[PDB]
Amino acid sequence: DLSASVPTRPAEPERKTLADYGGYPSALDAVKQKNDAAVAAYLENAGDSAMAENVRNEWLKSLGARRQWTLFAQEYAKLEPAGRAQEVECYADSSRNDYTRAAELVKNTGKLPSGCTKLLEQAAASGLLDGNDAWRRVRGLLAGRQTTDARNLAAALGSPFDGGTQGSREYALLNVIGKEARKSPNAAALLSEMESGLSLEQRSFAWGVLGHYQSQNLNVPAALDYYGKVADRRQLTDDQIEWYARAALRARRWDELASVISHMPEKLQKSPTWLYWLARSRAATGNTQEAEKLYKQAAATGRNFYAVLAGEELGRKIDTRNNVPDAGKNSVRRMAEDGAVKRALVLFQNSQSAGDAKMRRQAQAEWRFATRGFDEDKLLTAAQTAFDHGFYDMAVNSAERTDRKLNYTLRYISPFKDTVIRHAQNVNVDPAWVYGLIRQESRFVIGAQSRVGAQGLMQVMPATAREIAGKIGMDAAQLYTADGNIRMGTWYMADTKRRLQNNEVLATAGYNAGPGRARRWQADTPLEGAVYAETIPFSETRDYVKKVMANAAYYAALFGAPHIPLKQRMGIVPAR
Ligand SMILES: CC(=O)N[C@@H]1[C@@H](O)[C@H](O[C@@H]2O[C@H](CO)[C@@H](O)[C@H](O)[C@H]2NC(C)=O)[C@@H](CO)O[C@H]1O
Repeated sequence: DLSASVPTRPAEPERKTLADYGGYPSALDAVKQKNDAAVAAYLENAGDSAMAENVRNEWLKSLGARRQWTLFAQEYAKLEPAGRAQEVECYADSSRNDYTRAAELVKNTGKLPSGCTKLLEQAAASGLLDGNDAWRRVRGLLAGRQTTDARNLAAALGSPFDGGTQGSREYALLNVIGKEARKSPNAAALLSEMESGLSLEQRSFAWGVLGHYQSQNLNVPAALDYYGKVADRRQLTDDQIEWYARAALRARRWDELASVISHMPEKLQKSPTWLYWLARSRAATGNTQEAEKLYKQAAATGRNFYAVLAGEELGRKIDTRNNVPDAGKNSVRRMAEDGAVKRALVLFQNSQSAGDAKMRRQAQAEWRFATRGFDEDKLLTAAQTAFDHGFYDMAVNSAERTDRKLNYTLRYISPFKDTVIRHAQNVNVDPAWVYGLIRQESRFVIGAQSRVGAQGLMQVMPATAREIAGKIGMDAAQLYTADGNIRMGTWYMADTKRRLQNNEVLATAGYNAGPGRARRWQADTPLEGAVYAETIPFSETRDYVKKVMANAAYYAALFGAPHIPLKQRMGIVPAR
């Protein structure tokens, strides 16, 4: 059974929730304006809410930047630890001269928030950083065009870019590893020329930069040539070493793939991606028992693309039967009386009645806040509460967070079947695939709006909507209605597929990145579908295709169509 236990945090009246929200954007503005008195006034009588936690975190980032440490410590003491932002924890630890977090943070080779960047610079200056990892970060920052941060870290390490020592040499290497320099037809030739005067670490990193650029440009032979010159693979950034694995994968070099994976950080080796591909490599080289152990490990990672593929190699088909009962209705009712859950529901229902999309986004924040500490039974109760109130994305948000207790009908909800199934049938596309795409694009939020203006359940861009409307006799603004949105998106799935050799994997990539890109990523030979997906150069699209296709496998199982293994759904991507 599922436990009937629900939280009973103090509830506030709707009026109070709405009054607090009325002041929430101004409180964030007051942080930006450094109006500390106004922020304090907003927080003074605030409920214990995500609104308060969000304002307090943003305030603390500003207080830490401005070195107002007494006010910082006072307010930091009011945040729950699971609620403290990364940059706020870094400012707090810096204020106590505590550099414990540095050992892990320095392994990041990309841009970090200012508080965390400064924590690492302070650790460096006190000799508290691993030298190998510190200089790897300096190199990473140079390659990612974060030159100021690179410069400041090198200085803190005691070897500044103008000091004639290590720092100056790493900076000079920009003639090879720069953003544009790495693309030069002469980059490899220039690196080969200056190589004798470079350290083992600088040479390894620099070939990794060149290999990465080729690999992401899908010049696999050149990528493997340059990556083959990396003598110390642990010097590579995470993105560089994954792109070495991707090149070996694309070339079907199973032994080289297995070798590269074994040099990855443990965190990357234990990812579903590299558990599964190492398993495939062991299988391809006749190591059946090692393959099986790895497939089991990948299948244990839950509800995702590579876990399903790994299960299939083990003879396990997807199974969407729930392994827990429905939550009891009294518990579903009483969950909505918890003060933090209620607050989220108040903001959600008022966002609907009032047509306030910003309010709806804060309602999502209240939901995540309210459910943050929940055990699996409370998550599944709360998922049904959210579904009943029409808060569909939060129903999925809570249901998908479990590990052991699995409710697939709440993980893979299918509202709007009286519209989506018909539109999908009308252009002859698989409705499980459409649902899989909607779940990834909008999580069934009908008015969803991306950072760049993609709109609605299927996240069609306005420029694309205008083009589609011109082809199928619609008006462009029907993009912003549910029924028009589903008609546009399903038609565009079918049209994009028609334009990409009728292949569903290519179509999924083309829907997100444009068909011209999807076609650019094909090879001159056929590719296994999962190999095309894993070697997509755009990180967002690569993630997107795997999620949409895993989603589609789960929906197909709930919908009861004849069984299609995910491996079969991925199939073979044709040669260009
Ligand atoms: C669903 C949606 O709107 N998707 C957008 C993409 O398909 C869009 O790609 C661009 O779309 C146009 C229509 O096919 C093309 O004229 C344009 O060439 C195409 N880009 C190509 C082909 O490379 C991408 C961004 O380009 O964003 C999606 O959200």
